[PDB]
Amino acid sequence: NRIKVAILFGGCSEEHDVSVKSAIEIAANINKEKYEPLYIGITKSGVWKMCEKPCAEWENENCYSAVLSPDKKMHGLLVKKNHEYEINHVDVAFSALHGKSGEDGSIQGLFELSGIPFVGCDIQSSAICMDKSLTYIVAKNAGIATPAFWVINKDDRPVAATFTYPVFVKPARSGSSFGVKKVNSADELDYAIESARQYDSKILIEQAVSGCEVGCAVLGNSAALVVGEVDQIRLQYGIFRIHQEVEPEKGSENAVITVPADLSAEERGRIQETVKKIYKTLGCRGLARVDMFLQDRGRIVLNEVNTLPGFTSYSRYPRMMAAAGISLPELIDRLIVLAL
Amino acid sequence: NRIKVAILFGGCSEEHDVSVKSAIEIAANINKEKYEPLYIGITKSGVWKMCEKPCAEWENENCYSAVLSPDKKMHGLLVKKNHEYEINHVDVAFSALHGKSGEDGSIQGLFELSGIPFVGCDIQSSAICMDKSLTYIVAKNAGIATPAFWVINKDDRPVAATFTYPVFVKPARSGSSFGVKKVNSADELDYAIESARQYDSKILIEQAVSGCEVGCAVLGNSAALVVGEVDQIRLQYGIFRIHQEVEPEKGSENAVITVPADLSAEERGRIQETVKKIYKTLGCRGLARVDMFLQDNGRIVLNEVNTLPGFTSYSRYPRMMAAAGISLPELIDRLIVLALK
Amino acid sequence: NRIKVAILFGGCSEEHDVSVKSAIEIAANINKEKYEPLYIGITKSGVWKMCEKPCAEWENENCYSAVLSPDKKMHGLLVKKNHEYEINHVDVAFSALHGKSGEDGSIQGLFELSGIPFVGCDIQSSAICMDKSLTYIVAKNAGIATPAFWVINKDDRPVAATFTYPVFVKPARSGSSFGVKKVNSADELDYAIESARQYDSKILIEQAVSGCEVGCAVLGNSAALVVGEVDQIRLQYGIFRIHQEVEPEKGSENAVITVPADLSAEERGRIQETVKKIYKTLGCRGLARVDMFLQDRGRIVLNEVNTLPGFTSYSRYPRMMAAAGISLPELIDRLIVLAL
Amino acid sequence: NRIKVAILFGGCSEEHDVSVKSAIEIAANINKEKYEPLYIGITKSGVWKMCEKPCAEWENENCYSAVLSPDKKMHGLLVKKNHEYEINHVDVAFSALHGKSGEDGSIQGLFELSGIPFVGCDIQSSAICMDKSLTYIVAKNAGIATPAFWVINKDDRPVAATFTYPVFVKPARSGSSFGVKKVNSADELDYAIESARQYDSKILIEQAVSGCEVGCAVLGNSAALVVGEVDQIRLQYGIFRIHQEVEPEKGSENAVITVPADLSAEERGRIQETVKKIYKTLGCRGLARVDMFLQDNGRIVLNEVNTLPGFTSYSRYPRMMAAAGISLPELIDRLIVLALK
Ligand SMILES: Nc1ncnc2c1ncn2[C@@H]1O[C@H](COP(=O)(O)OP(=O)(O)O)[C@@H](O)[C@H]1O
Ligand SMILES: Nc1ncnc2c1ncn2[C@@H]1O[C@H](COP(=O)(O)OP(=O)(O)O)[C@@H](O)[C@H]1O
Ligand SMILES: Nc1ncnc2c1ncn2[C@@H]1O[C@H](COP(=O)(O)OP(=O)(O)O)[C@@H](O)[C@H]1O
Ligand SMILES: Nc1ncnc2c1ncn2[C@@H]1O[C@H](COP(=O)(O)OP(=O)(O)O)[C@@H](O)[C@H]1O
Ligand SMILES: [Mg+2]
Ligand SMILES: [Mg+2]
Ligand SMILES: [Mg+2]
Ligand SMILES: [Mg+2]
Ligand SMILES: [Mg+2]
Ligand SMILES: [Mg+2]
Ligand SMILES: [Mg+2]
Ligand SMILES: [Mg+2]
Repeated sequence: NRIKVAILFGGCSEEHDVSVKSAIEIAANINKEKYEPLYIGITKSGVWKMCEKPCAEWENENCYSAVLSPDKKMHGLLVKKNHEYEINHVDVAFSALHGKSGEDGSIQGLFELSGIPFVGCDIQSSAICMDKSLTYIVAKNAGIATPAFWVINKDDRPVAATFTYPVFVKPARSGSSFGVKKVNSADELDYAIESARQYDSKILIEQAVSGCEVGCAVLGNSAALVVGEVDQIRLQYGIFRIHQEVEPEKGSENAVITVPADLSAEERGRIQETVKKIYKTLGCRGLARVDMFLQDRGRIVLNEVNTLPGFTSYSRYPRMMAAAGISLPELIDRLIVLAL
Repeated sequence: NRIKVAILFGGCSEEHDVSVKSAIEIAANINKEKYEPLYIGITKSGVWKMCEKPCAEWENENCYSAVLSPDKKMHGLLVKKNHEYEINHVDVAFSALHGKSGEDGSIQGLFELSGIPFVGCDIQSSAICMDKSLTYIVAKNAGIATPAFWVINKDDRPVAATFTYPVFVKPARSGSSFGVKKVNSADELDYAIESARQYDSKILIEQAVSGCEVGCAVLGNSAALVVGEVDQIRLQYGIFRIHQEVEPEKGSENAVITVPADLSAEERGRIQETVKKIYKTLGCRGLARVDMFLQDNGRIVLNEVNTLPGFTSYSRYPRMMAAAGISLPELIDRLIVLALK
Repeated sequence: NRIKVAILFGGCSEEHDVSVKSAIEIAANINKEKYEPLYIGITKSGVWKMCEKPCAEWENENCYSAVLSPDKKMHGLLVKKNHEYEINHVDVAFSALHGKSGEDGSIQGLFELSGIPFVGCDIQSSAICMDKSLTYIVAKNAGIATPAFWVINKDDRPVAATFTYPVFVKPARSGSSFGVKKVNSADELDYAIESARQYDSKILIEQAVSGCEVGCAVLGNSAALVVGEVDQIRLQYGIFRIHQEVEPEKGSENAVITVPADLSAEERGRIQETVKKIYKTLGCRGLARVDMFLQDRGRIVLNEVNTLPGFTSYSRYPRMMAAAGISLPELIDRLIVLAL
Repeated sequence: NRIKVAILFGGCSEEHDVSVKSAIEIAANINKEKYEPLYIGITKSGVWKMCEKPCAEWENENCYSAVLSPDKKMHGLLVKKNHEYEINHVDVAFSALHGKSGEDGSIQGLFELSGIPFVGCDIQSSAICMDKSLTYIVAKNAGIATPAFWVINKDDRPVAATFTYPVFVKPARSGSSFGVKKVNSADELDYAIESARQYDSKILIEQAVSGCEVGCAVLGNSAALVVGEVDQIRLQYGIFRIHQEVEPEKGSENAVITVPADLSAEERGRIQETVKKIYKTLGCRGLARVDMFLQDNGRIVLNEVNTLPGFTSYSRYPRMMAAAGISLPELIDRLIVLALK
């Protein structure tokens, strides 16, 4: 008897497509002798459908109305396959949504109502990692260095001449680099601010952090954390934004990612231990990808924490995992077992 | 039409009983000329049902298997009638659940997915106001004083002699004083940790904060805030735990509450302004009740923020609004309108 | 029946005198209705004596040979009051030694053999906090920023022209500022190195950390940490070295200490939480004073951790404690109760 | 005179029995022309006694209530004879205790206080080599590869499925394989955590490291190091746990050890050089046995460092020295002389 895994993807969110790709690789690797996956696509306009498999043409006549119910006795989906909505049991739920709806505690809220065990972070930790400002606040309180930043509310009007350049401008709650800009001088502050506001009514302005990006993929609950190899992004210019590029699977035009990171084993361990505390400080479980800056002084600053990280074929986390000897199938399985 | 309002109540939560009470009031005051209320009760064990009305024994052979769906096109409910689930449209959602599932962003999570407009706080402010230690961290970052506290997680075994008594022990994520206790001596610490551990695997030890409790009912969305009259609780011993008492509608045994509070007009306005700053700093909307301590030194310390406050007939929030001239029919309407904004 | 508290002081150590003063204030505050203190002075040459009370003239005809025994069934002292060594029971041991012999795990080793419960840090955490290098190594591994430093072994010969000034030079294992120097330029590197070597055959050279000194007094075991108010040392020049000054009780000539620190409540909380992790990373218990640097950027660097901190009347820790509402007597009592 | 040497053995430690064995050998090889040995046994329960000699049943109505005192003028022992404690001078101390109290800097702490010269490592290197996780942290900082591991403290409850098997479970601070176990499947994890938890409130989960165990006996103080022949252990299953086996003097059931190891002269020298770097990086002196893993890739990984290695008749350390031409009478003498340096 296969464990019935609802795998949610798509979503009403600008990262919709990254999500569809995350889902296409999960589908292609989960072990189907042990798991019976139910694919729940969420369209961009927020419509829920059960389909056959995730793909770029996932929306099709064969799909049908299927939601996750909040009701604990149903513990499952309400599906319309014939002329009638029927209840189908789910053993466990693995959402692959990214960003809005998916990592911001929203889907976690339904999982919680349903009583259906699920993969990864709970509500409050998804809400804390999603709002970058909220994440710096909890991170500072635990004693984790972070960028200096200013929250720009909807009605605010920062005066540009007051900052020191460069700066980064960005939505408080997006991902995949939607709305992010390196800002080099004052007359571009506004344009950047308005762009970040296409994605959230509240945006942040960060001091630039120097150095390079070092990431750490983490797996587990509180008592025992498994980390993959540390990765490193070096940028020839601009910012990291692989999913915004044309043909991302072909390699980035401005960024080079090395794994393991080209750093001693002492430096890499250090980055991992830092990632573990960030993770514990935020109250994460299951998985998250902890992204950091490694300054030339060698000190580690938090960048952000991505709780439901990309699983695309050119994604950071599965890659960090495979390099530590955990391939995707085994990854998927341990995540599901940790949910159970 | 009238605006269809789904009113959720009960819950898989220890504040279940306070919630049914909260819902009873709301059902008795909402204006049915303007609104068509749809009552969904959730059992203590997570089962959703549409009933005619909130009451002490609301589950009846009348009550509907009925869930609010996360689907945007459905924009409403899946209701079982004739053994088949069908779609019923809803205009706005007003959750009267309290605590677990209700103030911790769980319900808000489903409301967000559904696209139905809903009353009250979003998910992150609900999560931050629900975990008391999260609220202190965020209020502190914004300049609000808070009690000193210690997070005690599930497997911790703190030595009692470490603390300076008295101390308050409590769950991180509960309400209505479930699991709360003033502990005056180390030898009582263990008892209180275990009792709190019934409502959360995580629990707080707090510095006793001196003074009296002054609360403030807040209404509005970002900026335009209305406040009620400040209320004020004096205790003869123990802690405020009115919902836990014998027949609370008849009054408290150890607590007296005054509204407006017996403080100068300038002190009251100052508390209302502190209340306001806490509200914005936490990113609340719709409503909340901001509870504080006024110390002798005149310093205002955050106690906690109750994002979906009780609406029972002896509750603090409706009573503060009412003292400011907004009685329940109206508050309800302001809340729904705010959800519709 | 009073709890019999052996209070050890003095020691074969350059901080001997600070220790005697620490002891004179403990004696003047411990509650004698609850505790029956046994004063064990250790001379500078390492001779053990039981005396009447700690004082600058503690060594006197009335004292007599008294050691702590390693034997668990004795669980006490072997005292020679008459013509014979007799065994006297001890319920608990509070050592007030500082530095060598006392905070370096040495006295903790005897406590451990004896089975007599004792105040504060165990062996490995005293050994780790004592050797500043050892402390930076464990601290880096946990992800705690520290100064950049070089271990100068006995046989090494650093070449001065290679450093960037200023630097601090210091014994790997002393305290009270014995052997410490701010070094401003290269031709003073040696003189400083030789001076630090009067106190340890291994010395360290640290990059200067900018900003000011913020300290945090911590009390407790792992599960629950009580911290006093944060303190701040600002220096008009030179280094902090109050116990090296003439007439220290009269106030320092170069340093001003504020408590609570003149910083927001957010900044102070942050320093406290950082101190808690440093403490947990090092595996401390009972008490320690965690000293940090607060950089103008606002980031917190470790300076050192002092496990058996000064209790003199002008000492940092009791002061941080009293300011948080815990006066010395209550302090002493909770430390002893935590040992028990 | 002969040099008076206090020889401590037994201990309040689970390696108590291995220690008495270690002491038996030493008493049988020390040169009594040069040295006058003074045997202090410590019971399993912490009681100190002077006896005629180390043996399986060394406690006798002959054995002395006798402690090594921390006092510098006494420079030796307080010995009970005629019901009165008296001072006996000692020249040098050689502890043959193993593990708890013996390799964790406890005994070294008393030796430091006493000013008696003593054999072996100081307090901090003993503490760092005793807590395996401490050793990995310090070796790693110095560039030595180490196993990946997880610290599991007393109240932790790790989910087993998290790990990749096989995994090694063990106490942080023990020896002789007490509490160690190769766990090949998650369902065996719990058993192994609990069994390790008998010897330490803190325990380690380690990545299985592949290859064979290659060890190295080190002799000397800072710099001038002598090393024995590299030894090498091949296992047919399970783990090396010779002291735990039936009648180990007769050999192991699952383990074969070869010395010199069956590796090129260049690989052996390289391991000895790695051994040397580990020794200095940890600040050891006197002696230690540095145990490593040689992987197929030829990489050397630290297993652990045994600061006071066993001296039984089937022990690794004496045997490595002996293969290099230094037999026990001599090693003992080199150790004492080093303590006298
Ligand atoms: N403050 C910063 N300092 C340096 N680079 C930054 C900063 N903020 C953003 N970036 C760059 O922009 C990229 C993405 O922004 P990020 O904060 O990670 O948002 P998202 O969740 O959309 O990835 C980072 O990977 C990094 O290259
Ligand atoms: N730290 C504190 N100092 C003083 N009184 C406290 C403190 N914490 C709780 N109390 C008392 O206990 C009551 C209930 O605790 P509270 O923190 O408001 O949690 P909840 O009301 O959500 O259950 C308060 O109303 C007050 O009377
Ligand atoms: N690296 C450093 N950067 C700035 N000041 C330093 C540094 N190291 C030492 N100091 C100064 O010297 C004082 C004492 O040195 P410290 O490392 O604290 O040794 P001790 O244990 O003797 O106090 C500090 O209080 C500080 O003023
Ligand atoms: N991580 C590891 N990888 C491979 N084998 C191990 C590992 N840890 C322990 N072992 C095996 O278990 C034995 C005992 O564990 P060890 O770490 O040497 O502790 P101790 O010997 O102090 O009791 C080793 O000799 C080796 O056979
Ligand atoms: Mg992101
Ligand atoms: Mg990013
Ligand atoms: Mg509450
Ligand atoms: Mg309350
Ligand atoms: Mg010091
Ligand atoms: Mg200092
Ligand atoms: Mg060992
Ligand atoms: Mg071993």
